[PDB]
Amino acid sequence: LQTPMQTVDDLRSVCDELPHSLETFPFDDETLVFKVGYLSKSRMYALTDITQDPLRLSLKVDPERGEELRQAHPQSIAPGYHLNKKHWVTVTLDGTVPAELLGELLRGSYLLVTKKGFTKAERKELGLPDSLEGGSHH
Repeated sequence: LQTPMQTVDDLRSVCDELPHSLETFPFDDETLVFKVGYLSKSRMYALTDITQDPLRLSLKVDPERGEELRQAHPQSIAPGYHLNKKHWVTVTLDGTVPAELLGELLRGSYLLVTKKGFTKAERKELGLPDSLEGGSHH
């Protein structure tokens, strides 16, 4: 099922299922970074500072959709914190944005990165998928 998308454990649970995903802490702080790709070439798709409660989740979004999201949830979705605000938003994980939407945005950020950061040949070699399974049924 849908986790509540409110803890690091919730985020791990989603990212652990995504092919070639890797956790690191490349800063000096407690910023957990999820990257996708080869061990010699991996690209960030989600970040959160694990010492903050509630967590803040940064992720990549199509610019148009980021604009919509920020208008639909202005108190909970901000331009990406210390990130390229053309492509990143930061979502407060306090229960104010539906878990199912959050899950999909997290999977979406991963997909976008595989599309933008890797070529068709790369995605074939490594085996990065065109779409993701384990969408929930309605």
